[PDB]
Amino acid sequence: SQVFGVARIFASFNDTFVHVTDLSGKETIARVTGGMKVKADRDESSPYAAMLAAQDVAAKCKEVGITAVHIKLRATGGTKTKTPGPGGQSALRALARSGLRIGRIEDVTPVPSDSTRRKGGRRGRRL
RNA sequence: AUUUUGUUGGUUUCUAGGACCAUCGUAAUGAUUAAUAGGGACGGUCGGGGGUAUCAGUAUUCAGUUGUCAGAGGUGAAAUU
Ligand SMILES: [Mg+2]
Ligand SMILES: [Mg+2]
Ligand SMILES: [Mg+2]
Ligand SMILES: [Mg+2]
Repeated sequence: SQVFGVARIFASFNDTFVHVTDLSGKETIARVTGGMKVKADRDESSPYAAMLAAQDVAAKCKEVGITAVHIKLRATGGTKTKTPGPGGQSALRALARSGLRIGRIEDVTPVPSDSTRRKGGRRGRRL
């Protein structure tokens, strides 16, 4: 039917990555971050910047031949937060409303089997 | 060693007295409970109890291959980077 890439979306709390590869992931087709759409550091991870990022990502994809994508959402993971950033849901919604068709959706947040020590110290970050 | 042989050492037997040893006979012959104390044995277990090895798991960081291209990071907001 359609020709699938894989939209590997990394939505942290400081930025939002929209990166579409082939199925293998060794070939990158389009990579637009929320920081290429705004000039303020404070909203690099905003839903607005992620939606704009997906439209440019979506815009670049049609001219290469990608008509549909699979979604691999991840949060920062590791020792840091496992919840996705605010930009991951809007960039995903933008892709569906941009004419790209969506296949499988998966969370690929890296999750440790206990892991190494987390930054911040014993008492946490005191504010 | 108490006696008394007129005496004093006598003298060693005698006589008596403990103290043991054997035989025999008497006897209902002789060992308190097993603590809702404890200790110990034993039987199926049960535990993230301990020690020594051994095998996972993803993650983190660093590096090699790739791939694209302008930002990335981080914060309440930034800057150092
Ligand atoms: Mg406080
Ligand atoms: Mg008893
Ligand atoms: Mg049983
Ligand atoms: Mg050992």
